[PDB]
Amino acid sequence: DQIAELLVESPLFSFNCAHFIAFKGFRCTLHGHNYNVSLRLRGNIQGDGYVIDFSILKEKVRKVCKQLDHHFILPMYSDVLNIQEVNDNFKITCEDNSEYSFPKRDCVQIPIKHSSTEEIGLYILNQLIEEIDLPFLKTRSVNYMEVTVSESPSQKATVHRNI
Amino acid sequence: DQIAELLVESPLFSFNCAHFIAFKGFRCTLHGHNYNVSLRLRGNIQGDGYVIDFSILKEKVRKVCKQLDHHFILPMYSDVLNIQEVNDNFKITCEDNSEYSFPKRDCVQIPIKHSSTEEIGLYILNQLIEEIDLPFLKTRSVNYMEVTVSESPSQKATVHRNI
Amino acid sequence: DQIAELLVESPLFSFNCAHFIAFKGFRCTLHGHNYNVSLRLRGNIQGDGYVIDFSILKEKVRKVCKQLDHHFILPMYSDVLNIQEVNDNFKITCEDNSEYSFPKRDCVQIPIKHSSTEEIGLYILNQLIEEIDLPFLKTRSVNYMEVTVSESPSQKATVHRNI
Amino acid sequence: DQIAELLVESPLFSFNCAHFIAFKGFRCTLHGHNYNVSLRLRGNIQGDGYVIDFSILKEKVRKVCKQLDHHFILPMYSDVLNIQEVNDNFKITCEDNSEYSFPKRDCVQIPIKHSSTEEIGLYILNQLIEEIDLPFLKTRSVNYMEVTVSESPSQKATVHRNI
Amino acid sequence: DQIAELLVESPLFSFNCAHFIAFKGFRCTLHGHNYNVSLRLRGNIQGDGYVIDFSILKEKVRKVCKQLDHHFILPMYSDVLNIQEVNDNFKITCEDNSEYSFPKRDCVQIPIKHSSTEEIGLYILNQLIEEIDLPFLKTRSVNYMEVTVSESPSQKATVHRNI
Amino acid sequence: DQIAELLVESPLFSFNCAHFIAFKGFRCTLHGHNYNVSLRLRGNIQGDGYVIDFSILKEKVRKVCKQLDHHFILPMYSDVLNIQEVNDNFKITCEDNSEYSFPKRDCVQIPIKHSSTEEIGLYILNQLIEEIDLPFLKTRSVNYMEVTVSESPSQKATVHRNI
Ligand SMILES: Nc1nc2nccnc2c(=O)[nH]1
Ligand SMILES: Nc1nc2nccnc2c(=O)[nH]1
Ligand SMILES: Nc1nc2nccnc2c(=O)[nH]1
Ligand SMILES: Nc1nc2nccnc2c(=O)[nH]1
Ligand SMILES: Nc1nc2nccnc2c(=O)[nH]1
Ligand SMILES: Nc1nc2nccnc2c(=O)[nH]1
Ligand SMILES: [Zn+2]
Ligand SMILES: [Zn+2]
Ligand SMILES: [Zn+2]
Ligand SMILES: [Zn+2]
Ligand SMILES: [Zn+2]
Ligand SMILES: [Zn+2]
Repeated sequence: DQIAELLVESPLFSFNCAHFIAFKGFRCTLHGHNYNVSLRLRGNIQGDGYVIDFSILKEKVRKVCKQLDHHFILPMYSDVLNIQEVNDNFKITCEDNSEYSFPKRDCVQIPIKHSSTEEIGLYILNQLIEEIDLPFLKTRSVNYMEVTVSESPSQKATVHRNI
Repeated sequence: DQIAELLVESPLFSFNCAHFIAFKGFRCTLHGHNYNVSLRLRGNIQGDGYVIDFSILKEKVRKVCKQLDHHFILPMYSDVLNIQEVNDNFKITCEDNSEYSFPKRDCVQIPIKHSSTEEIGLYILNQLIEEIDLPFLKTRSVNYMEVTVSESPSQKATVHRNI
Repeated sequence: DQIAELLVESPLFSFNCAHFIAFKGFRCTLHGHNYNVSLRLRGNIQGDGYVIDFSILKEKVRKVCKQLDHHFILPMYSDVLNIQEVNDNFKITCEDNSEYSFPKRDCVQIPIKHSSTEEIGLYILNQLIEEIDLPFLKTRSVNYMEVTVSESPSQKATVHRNI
Repeated sequence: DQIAELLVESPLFSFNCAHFIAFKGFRCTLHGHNYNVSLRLRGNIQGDGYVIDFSILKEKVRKVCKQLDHHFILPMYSDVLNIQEVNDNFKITCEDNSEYSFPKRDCVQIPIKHSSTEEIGLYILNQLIEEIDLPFLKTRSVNYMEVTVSESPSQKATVHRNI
Repeated sequence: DQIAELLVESPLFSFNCAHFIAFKGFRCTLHGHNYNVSLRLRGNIQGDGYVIDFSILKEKVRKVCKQLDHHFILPMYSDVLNIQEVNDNFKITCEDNSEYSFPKRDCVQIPIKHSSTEEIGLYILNQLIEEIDLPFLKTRSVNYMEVTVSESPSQKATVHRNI
Repeated sequence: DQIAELLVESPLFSFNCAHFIAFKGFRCTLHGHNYNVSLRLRGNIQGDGYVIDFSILKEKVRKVCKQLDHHFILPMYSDVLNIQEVNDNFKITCEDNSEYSFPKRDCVQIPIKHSSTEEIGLYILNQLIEEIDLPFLKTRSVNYMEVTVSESPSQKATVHRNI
């Protein structure tokens, strides 16, 4: 067989989100980004001439991005935020006693500790593998999946999993 | 004399901000963008060989961007937001009764009606002309100033003023 | 009022097509391109804070592109091609007696003389104005529409209409 | 010694071709692309200060691209196309009985099964190594050659060989 | 008739040159740039379907660039440089008594006062019109020629002539 | 733990320098480039949610670039240049007896043999590790550092060190 590595990357694989960084002894102000996601994978070229169809990769990256897009990204497991449910809002209180409140529907609660590029990348990697489907990946011989997330064109984090 | 048109554009001329769109009968969710600003100008080439030094354009675009960067962009003159001062926060209430609250220091209050690309462009154009200095522009023979603001690589608004 | 100029441009505004150039005393070989379309317009900023919503521009550029995408572009009005209907194919004969045949369904017949970037740009401009809708443009105060078509990143043609 | 990895990539390393995808139970329509080729290699920095001269890499990528450019890409080993020689044309018949005919001189017959990005990448990799010359590569200490082919900016396949 | 505007722009339209800025009361250090040139023109679409063939524009931009490429750019008409011919070198003395010497063959003497982007743009515009040929432009109905020169991706000057 | 790989890359990580290539039996003319530097690193995501803060990477890449920027790059260890100190200049004599002279302050003397992209990359890699600080990198768990240097957008060299 012949190994090939596929890359899909596009201005469409975007989610335009608000967030703020907080960790021990530090809190940044609320702001936002046009995050962008690329996906790279490795498998053998199949009898149909593809490792896996690009169209499916594009469909599923778009799907995951679309869930995050146009929301405030809210970590679930942060040790430095107090996240309160107040009526139909999340009220967030930082260690410096700064306070924020957002409609719950404007927020996407993600099982991460920090809304950093790195942790968001790991989350997306796990979601992309679920959406494309792990058994389906293995039928295509895919053995490696890698996600790059950029928070702006100049700063990216890349994570992978051997499958 | 010889007319020349200068363009300065860069990933540095950025402000990474949160905002949300609201106008009559419409409210989007809180989200964010890596806004980018380019500046174009026209004047005659001076005896020193420049219309105006690129370094000054870069310094001042960076300065204006830096004031907006890492904040929630809050319009001052919106007819569809109720903006309340609560302790050290701005509490914002929309026509659909959605409610937000942010530390005032996380917000940049801008004399616009909507945090649209177009209105933000007009605001930046006016600020850039103040920062570079209008009399200084006229000493360099500059007669045209134009700002492009992008909210993402695929959507830009451009405004100008004849001076 | 305040004039603003909007630009929408994206790798999505694409149509990946085959074509070949033929004009008097010249015929190139069959080949293809990832054509890309940008749209620029001018109007006044409306009470909602937009000249016109970017989402509608993106929707309609995508629509026009999608009709052309994945087809052979066939001119209707060429003076140097003999275009024959043979069963469910178009058979095309050039002045040098070169012959081609394609399934009609693989072809998009366009009311142009040459599949040049310039003529394709004029065709798209006319189609985009129909799709977005001319009366709707005038309600938004749009007075200028301009299309750029690229046949590769290094060669573009731009056409406009005052409306 | 010191390992270095060289990358050459450029809008010039292009071939603007028509093709169509066909494999069992599937046929797309005729269309085209601005394919782009990048080359990456690894060797030790030589006493002249280069792993290998960039100019030679650029010359040979251009050469291989130029053979494919402005042609229909025709696979030789497809199990789902019937490729007939008719006078000075290739007549191609698909499993759904769709029929195409092209002048042979407009076609480039390539020893692949599918005109997919992956198979085209393997073909180019093999050709680039022949053109630059394998013994010449080994005199420069090059031990790794890798080709990326893009069919559009958003979809790429990458193949390599250890030499 | 139909007006169209053509743009050609490419990483190939490059000249990698050394220069330094000097004007009254100012001298920068010797350094260099990958200058890039784009050309924009306006004419009517001709009976062959082109305003003018892109290939000719590309050929001639490459030609002009190639004359400047890999040289020190030496102004002829500077009021602040003393340019001496010493054996087979140019010895250049600045107002601060700084001194440089280069082989004449490493230098390209250009009829400008300052090696600024603006003056280099005017020079290239004049050369491009000579190379493509003014009478030939008028046979194609071209009435406007415009050159953009960038000294780096973030700083460009644009000059034009109505013809 | 979770491995992540960070990339920082930007038009700001630039140094606009003059240089010329000389090695045995070869000398190019004086010219220049907008060199660009990217940095890639690998470590584990720390309890603060970062492998290492992007801001520190950006600060230090800028610092190293800034030392080289706006100078002639002068190798220290070339076997084919005769480098003489003459008053406040370096006079450089090549094997073909070509002669150059530059103010010492316009030159940056770098401990390399050739001003090639590869050797400049190794030098920058070593400097970046010193500037960010090796012990500080190891506190962040960083185990891999990699620098890419481009002399123009189309030609790059990449070097790394396991730490
Ligand atoms: N490593 C890293 N650094 C950062 N610095 C500032 C903002 N975000 C980030 C981020 O998400 N990751
Ligand atoms: N015209 C325009 N349209 C938009 N659509 C969605 C979000 N923002 C915008 C915006 O800022 N301007
Ligand atoms: N002006 C122009 N020139 C061209 N040259 C070659 C191929 N296509 C074209 C084209 O579409 N337009
Ligand atoms: N993997 C892969 N997928 C594709 N999907 C559509 C068209 N071409 C392709 C192609 O060439 N490769
Ligand atoms: N306007 C202008 N400004 C500059 N600043 C620094 C270096 N070059 C330039 C230049 O060429 N033009
Ligand atoms: N490999 C390599 N080749 C080159 N060719 C020309 C100029 N510089 C270079 C260079 O710096 N590296
Ligand atoms: Zn952020
Ligand atoms: Zn928005
Ligand atoms: Zn073509
Ligand atoms: Zn295709
Ligand atoms: Zn310079
Ligand atoms: Zn060089």
